[PDB]
Amino acid sequence: HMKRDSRIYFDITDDVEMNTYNKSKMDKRRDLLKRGFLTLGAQITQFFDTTVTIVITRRSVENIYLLKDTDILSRAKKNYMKVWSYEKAARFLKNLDVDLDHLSKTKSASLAAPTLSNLLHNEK
Repeated sequence: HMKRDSRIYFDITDDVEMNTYNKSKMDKRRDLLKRGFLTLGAQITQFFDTTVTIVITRRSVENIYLLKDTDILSRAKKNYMKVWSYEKAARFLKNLDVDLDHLSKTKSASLAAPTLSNLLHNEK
C-alpha cells in the first residue's frame, strides 16, 4: 500500500556508456522495479510532465545541477518531485516489504552485473 496517487516516470536517458547486454539487463531491472511499484498502487507514466510525482533514473542525481533547464531531471527538481536511482527505488520497495525476487519468474540475482568485480576479486 503506497501513497494515494503516486505517478512514477522512468527516465529513458542514460549518462553512462555500456554494452548491448548490460543495457538489456538495466532494462530488465527497470521492468522489475516497475512491477514492484505497480504492486504498491503506483501509476507508471509513459510521458514526463508536471503531474509526475516520482522520477526513477539511471543518471547522476548528484550532478543534476549541471543539466539543461529542459532536461526532465532539472524540471523534476524544480517541481519538487522525488528523484531516485534504481538502488534507492529498490531500497524503498524493500522497506515496504515488497519481495522483488517473488515478482519475477527468473532469478533476481540474474540481474546482478558481477563479472568485472569478480575478475578483480580473483586477481587479488
